[PDB]
Amino acid sequence: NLYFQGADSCIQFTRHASDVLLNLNRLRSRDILTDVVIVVSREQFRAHKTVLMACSGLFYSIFTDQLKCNLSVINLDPEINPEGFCILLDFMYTSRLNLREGNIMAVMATAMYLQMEHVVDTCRKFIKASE
Amino acid sequence: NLYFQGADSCIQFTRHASDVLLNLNRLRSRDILTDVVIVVSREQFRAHKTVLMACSGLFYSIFTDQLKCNLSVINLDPEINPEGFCILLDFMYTSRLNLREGNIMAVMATAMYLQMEHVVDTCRKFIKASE
Ligand SMILES: C[C@H]1CCOc2c(c3cc(Nc4ccnc(Cl)c4C#N)ccc3n(C)c2=O)N1
Ligand SMILES: C[C@H]1CCOc2c(c3cc(Nc4ccnc(Cl)c4C#N)ccc3n(C)c2=O)N1
Repeated sequence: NLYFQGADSCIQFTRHASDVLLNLNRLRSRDILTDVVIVVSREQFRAHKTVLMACSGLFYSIFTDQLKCNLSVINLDPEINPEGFCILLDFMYTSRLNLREGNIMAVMATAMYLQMEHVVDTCRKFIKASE
Repeated sequence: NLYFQGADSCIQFTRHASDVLLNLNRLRSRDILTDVVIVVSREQFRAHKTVLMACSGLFYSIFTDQLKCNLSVINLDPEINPEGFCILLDFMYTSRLNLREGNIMAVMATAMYLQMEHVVDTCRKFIKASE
């Protein structure tokens, strides 16, 4: 079944949020309605500002600023690892975090900078299990 | 717990898609980064084009059209009921469909026009149960 009676006595669709996210990622792959390019060192990543703000405390602060909300290019701190950013941008659009021994430190540092706390907490838990 | 091992051996976050949708609806309530106004008769509804395209075959067609993708105002067919549109716009941003005996016919006609098939199918199932 695709729906259920929610706690508030309203009909709720089980797969709706994941289907919207799937379609937003499809728009990203096809470069449709993307309104910003995130520059990390020499790498560029096209995205939708609303998705970035919905997933990151840093992007939420930047795109609510009256002056920065209109910028089409956003440059991140040059210390940010582009692969770590790519993994997190993929996570924002998919709910899947490709965490590996070789990338976990850069993904954790990038999530700290981007203010994605649950991702930071998860990284710490996986690091603690290795020690 | 907030995560699990997905079928593809990747870490997946259970609440991520619903949390992104919750934040997109918060942006809509605060009128932040909304880039279109949908006009239905005398009523106006501000929204994010990406969310509309992700939820409707009609909006997906309109906003992928090279000429219409740039429009800041979109006028719907004057026969469309504004309450039916409002209920569906709320559903797009929340996963909850406020279906009632008094609105089900207008919600079904609006979902047919907007090309939201599962909503149409659900409306038909609820109508069939009343007859
Ligand atoms: C889905 C989740 C994934 C990553 O974890 C986090 C967020 C996360 C998101 C926001 N963004 C809003 C927070 C509150 N209200 C609004 Cl309208 C918006 C937006 N847009 C701010 C701060 C956030 N923080 C600290 C996170 O740790 N997003
Ligand atoms: C979440 C769900 C809610 C309502 O049910 C429907 C959609 C629905 C969505 C689209 N939109 C895309 C369909 C395929 N690919 C992309 Cl990139 C995009 C976008 N954006 C097209 C057609 C759609 N149809 C016929 C529906 O019945 N959305």
